Amino acid sequence: ALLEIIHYPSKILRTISKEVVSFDAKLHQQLDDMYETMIASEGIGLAAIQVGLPLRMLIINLPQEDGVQHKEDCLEIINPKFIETGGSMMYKEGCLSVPGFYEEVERFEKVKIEYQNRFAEVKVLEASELLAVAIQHEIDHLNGVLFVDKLSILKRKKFEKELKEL
Ligand SMILES: CC(=O)Oc1ccc(/C=C/C(=O)NCCc2ccccc2)cc1OC(C)=O
Ligand SMILES: [Co+2]
Repeated sequence: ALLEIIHYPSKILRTISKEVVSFDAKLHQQLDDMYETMIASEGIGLAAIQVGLPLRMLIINLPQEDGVQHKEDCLEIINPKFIETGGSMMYKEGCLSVPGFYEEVERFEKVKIEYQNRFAEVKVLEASELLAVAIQHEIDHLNGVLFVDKLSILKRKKFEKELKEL
């Protein structure tokens, strides 16, 4: 089922999500609803709090060569934790909870994370570029952080201008 997407400046997006402890049918349905919700709004990443669920889980489904998304490559990361991070790069980001606004944010160009899939299986994943950016962006949501929070002095002003624009 489709779930309501929470938009900035809702205080709900500042929540610190909690670890998932029961990987059951209920959790799986929330993940399915999240995927259905992300696609319907044409996003490539979505954190649980963006739909009102203060849980430490998020999904990422980057499009392939053809430019289309295949539910097969969808990553479901629960209880993530950074093992290592390195480098630095700028990436223009967007967010379903801040529709209509896109701005460059500084991110690590490489990260290694540890997490669990929907079946509680432990995984270790190394990522770079786009995938590494999505991971950092989504994980920020779990800690109540939005990418507009990480904007430089100037860009923050541009955000306010464009915000007043809508
Ligand atoms: C008007 C407009 O274009 O609004 C949108 C803005 C962003 C998005 C999607 C953003 C998104 O998936 N971000 C994932 C996290 C990420 C950040 C940077 C690089 C990789 C991954 C969708 C929109 O469409 C609707 C219908 O709300
Ligand atoms: Co986001």
